[PDB]
Amino acid sequence: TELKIGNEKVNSTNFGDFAEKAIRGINHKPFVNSKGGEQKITTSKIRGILELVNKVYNRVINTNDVELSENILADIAYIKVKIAYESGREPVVKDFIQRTAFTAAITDVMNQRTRESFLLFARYVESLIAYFKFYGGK
Amino acid sequence: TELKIGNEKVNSTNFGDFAEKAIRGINHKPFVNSKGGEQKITTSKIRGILELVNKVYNRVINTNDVELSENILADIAYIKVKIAYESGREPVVKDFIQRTAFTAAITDVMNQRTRESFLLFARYVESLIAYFKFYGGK
Amino acid sequence: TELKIGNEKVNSTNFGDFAEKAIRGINHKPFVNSKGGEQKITTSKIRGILELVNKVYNRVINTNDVELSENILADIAYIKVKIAYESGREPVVKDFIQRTAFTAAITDVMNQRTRESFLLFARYVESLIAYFKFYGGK
Amino acid sequence: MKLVIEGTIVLKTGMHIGGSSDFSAIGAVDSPVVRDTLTRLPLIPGSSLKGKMRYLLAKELNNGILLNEPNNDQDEILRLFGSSEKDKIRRARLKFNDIKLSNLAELETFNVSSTEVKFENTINRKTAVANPRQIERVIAGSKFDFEIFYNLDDIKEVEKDFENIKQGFDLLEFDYLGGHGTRGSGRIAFENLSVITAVGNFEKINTLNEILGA
Amino acid sequence: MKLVIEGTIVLKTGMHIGGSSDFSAIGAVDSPVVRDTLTRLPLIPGSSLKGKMRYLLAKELNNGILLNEPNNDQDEILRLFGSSEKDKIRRARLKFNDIKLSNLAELETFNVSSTEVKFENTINRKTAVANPRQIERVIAGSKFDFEIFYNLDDIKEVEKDFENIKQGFDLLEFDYLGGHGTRGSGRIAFENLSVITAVGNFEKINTLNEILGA
Amino acid sequence: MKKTYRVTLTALGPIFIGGGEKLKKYEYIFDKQKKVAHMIDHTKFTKYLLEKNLLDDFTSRVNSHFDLYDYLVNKKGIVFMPLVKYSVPVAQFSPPMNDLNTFVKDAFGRPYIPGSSLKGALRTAILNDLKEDTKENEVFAHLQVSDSETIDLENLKVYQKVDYSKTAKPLPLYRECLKPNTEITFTVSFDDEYLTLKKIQNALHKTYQHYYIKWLKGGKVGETLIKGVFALDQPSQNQGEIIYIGGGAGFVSKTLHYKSKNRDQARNDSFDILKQLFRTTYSKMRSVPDNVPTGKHYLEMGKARIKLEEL
RNA sequence: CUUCUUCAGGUUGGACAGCUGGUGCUGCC
Repeated sequence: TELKIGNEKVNSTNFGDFAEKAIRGINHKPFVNSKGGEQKITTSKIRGILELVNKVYNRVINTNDVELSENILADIAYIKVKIAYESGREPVVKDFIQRTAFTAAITDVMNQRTRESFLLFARYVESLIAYFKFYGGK
Repeated sequence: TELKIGNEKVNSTNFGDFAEKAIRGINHKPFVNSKGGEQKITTSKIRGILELVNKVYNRVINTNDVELSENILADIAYIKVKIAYESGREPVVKDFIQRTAFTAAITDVMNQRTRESFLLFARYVESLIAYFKFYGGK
Repeated sequence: TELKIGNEKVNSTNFGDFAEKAIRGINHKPFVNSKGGEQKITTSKIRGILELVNKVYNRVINTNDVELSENILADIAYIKVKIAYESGREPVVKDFIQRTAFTAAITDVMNQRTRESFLLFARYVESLIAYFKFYGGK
Repeated sequence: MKLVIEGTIVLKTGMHIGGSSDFSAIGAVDSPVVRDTLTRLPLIPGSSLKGKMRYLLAKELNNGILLNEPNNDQDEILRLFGSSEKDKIRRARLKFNDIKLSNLAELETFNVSSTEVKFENTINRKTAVANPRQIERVIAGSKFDFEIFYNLDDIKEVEKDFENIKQGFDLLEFDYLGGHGTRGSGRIAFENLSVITAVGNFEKINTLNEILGA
Repeated sequence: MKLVIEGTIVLKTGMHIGGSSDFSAIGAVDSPVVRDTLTRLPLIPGSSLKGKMRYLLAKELNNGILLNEPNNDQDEILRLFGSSEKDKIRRARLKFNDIKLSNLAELETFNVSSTEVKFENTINRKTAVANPRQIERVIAGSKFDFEIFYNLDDIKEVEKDFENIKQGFDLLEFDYLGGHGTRGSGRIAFENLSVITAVGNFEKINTLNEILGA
Repeated sequence: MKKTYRVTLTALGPIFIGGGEKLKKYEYIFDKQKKVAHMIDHTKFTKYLLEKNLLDDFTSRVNSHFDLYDYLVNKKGIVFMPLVKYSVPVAQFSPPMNDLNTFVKDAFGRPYIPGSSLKGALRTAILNDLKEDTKENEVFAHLQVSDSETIDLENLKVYQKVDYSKTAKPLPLYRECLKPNTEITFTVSFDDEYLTLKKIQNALHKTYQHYYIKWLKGGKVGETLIKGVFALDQPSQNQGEIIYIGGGAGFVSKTLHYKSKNRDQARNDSFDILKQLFRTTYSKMRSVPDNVPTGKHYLEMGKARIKLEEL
């Protein structure tokens, strides 16, 4: 219930505000391309990241178990691997992950292993997508 | 009481009058889209707002704590995140969310962190939907 | 659920971290060749290896079996044949395979003969490649 | 005297019964299935099963047509499902129950959960653009053990009551239960239909089984 | 009544229908098929069949001009498929069901799986860059045995309904069922088409078969 | 309104299209005694290995080469028939099998040309008009191209790829192909409103002319005319019934700008666009002919014909 | 001994939203 986004602990009530801060910071000061250009992360890529989070959240949510089992933690480690792959492929995705603590959040969930920790992580990612849609637009 | 809105203050006695004023302001001068307007929000789009609020009202209506619990506060923050997200999807929803200052009321509820504040906010939203009814329809 | 590559490999909280540290150890000390080090083994050698592992994985996923059939075991044997040939082609593939214990993982999944170990090993190899792209490039 | 009608409801296709109480994320599910709040186990509400069975049976028994109000159905439906008419109140001889799924251990043997996610969409015939949804759905092969209470009031017309009970069950078998049935979902089957005495013993209880199993 | 429209659909070229909710791997498959959760068998969603049939029948019954809202179609389409038009809400006569793969035995003897993975390309005449994808397609040579229930609201509206159903099935023959159908995938053929009554017997049901089995 | 014009594929030339790749002779036999080649199945091979040497021992003996023509009958002395599915004769005109290409084949062994491959081919054919409608055009997004149908199994014949530039030097990559005089059929239908029979006839005629009279004659006469002639008949002007179906034939069929320009101008634009690709300068894209068993006949890999009939 | 391993859009949209019936009667000063 106490995520560790970056250097600031994230509780169960400031996920929306901190995700809004993350999106506004990226929107105000965006990533600079290698070839002297400006671009953001597309809605398709963040939607794919949310889908990845939705794959595991759809099975976690239909439970009352306090701690996630080994299969859920395996899927979370796999999602972290895919996060690393996306970061290594497109530098804008790496920038989006690094400006947030999406890797640090997934590592905190992996270390906590509790159901409520991943529930807060899903809330935070959902709010990131929400404030991308609100601020970035379409 | 003490529910800030942005330009005025709705106390526990003054939610219905403000809701009717906001609905009249909505009914007057409908929204302007790309094609000069002009359609108004649907009953099954303020639906979503109403069940979103009720999904916490049902859990707070039956209790006796003066201050809302960390689980209720998290769900109110999630309502704020959701209403931010869905406003970016449709503009005819965003004018409803802005002209009727939902976000300021939600933020004040999250700042007061009291049961009566959220009850007043829910009463305001319910009166808002009730007043959208009997003026429009469909 | 449990793999042996020399360092008590586990499905949960273990495959991604260990693949990442193997990739880092590869990159920390670049391979030594004649007469200059840092051969920079491209994705072309890493893919193809991934392609064989993933075609076997494609045939495995649509099979709900605790144990792998003899066809899948022969596919893993052909995987080992391809890896041995590719390593024999140039020494940098030998270094990549030996340091990441690809052959050890193949032998361990050949000994265990269960779908769980094969999916763990495929997940592990995908972790290797994802972290290679994350900490490397091209 | 009172009788208990046991039996199992087996899903043939995915079955979705709506009703939503909390926390529908923005990329995961848009219509969850009704679940037992404590155990999180999906259930078939007795209201929905009773309503669908009553609709099908009332339509079948009347003329094949059914446009009336529930308190003006046929006398068999009125006496078996109840009637709230002012001067003519029929007390229901059936008490449906909420039906939780029973073979969760059997499902876990197959390394699956009891619910799936179904991805649908609608295609606007103007622009051919798709609008995706995400329906939670209880997987086919799920089994729901049920119990219906029959209040044995009239000792003689119990046989006709049970023939109509079996007829309604069979109407459900060639129809759907809950949710988007016409679009593939909702198919069910009935098995192990057995009536037993709640307390004591009933003279025609071996007859009531053979008019339930056949 | 409860006429039951049975048959079999066979794929001539590999058909793709999505809706998986599993982790796509780095190089394994970028888009798998929709399958049953319990049996892991490829699935044809009765919603997909119903939607494609409604599109194809509606467009051919609208002089090749389909532009309206689904609830704003001709009367026959609504009375077969349903509509929530405000006053005269029409119940769908056709009850499609999620169609599961049937001929796994012959495929197993053929040493083949029910699905294959195809690599095609995303190449460009311009600066030479290709974006390879991985489409999982149900093997051509797959049989899906279906059962579509039917409601006989009026005896006048049975032969027209069934000839329209047959022509809707035969319009799918010169078309696909779903997925990347514009690019050589999804060709389907219907065989063993027929109909039977669920309960009892129906007069002139052979007229339905002579316009549905031929 | 949509109509049905059944079309066939008399693939008079051998075909190649990509669906995958395979490495050196580690699972296929390239014999040289009676000049035949072989490709293995899977399940029978698995059972054979199960009733023979262990899989790890099989693996531990690869040091490149590992040729399967001198091992299965010499180091094992057993019949190769249980491990062949589409065995195929080979005749070449001499640099050994460096690597082998795989035509795309569905799960039942059989070869076919998938959908969207014919869509790319018909894009480079019928897109002679404009160069803007590549995503939203109804000429394909309202067309319904289908897969190819059965391609025969007894018509497989391995062929050598050769060079045309003033010498017939063999090239390292070989490939099994489909022998000539084989007939394939389709069921490809289309509408009339936005793909008209007179329009398609005009399109095929104009593309055929702009290929033959404009480009092909200059290439044939530019470097060598006697190289093709052993026969090199190449029937022509027959209502435009020539299709370069498949691949491994040339870069002209990939880039479509020389059907609406002048020879010097089209070659100038081609030079401008190919300066960004590869570091070798060349006047034109040299051909890759083959040899058929002997009559030294050079034929471009991937020919076909077009014909339309009702129903 | 090469060259990308998927990219870009739609993430639910409308329709109904609680109706009918009872509604303190009897016993005591």
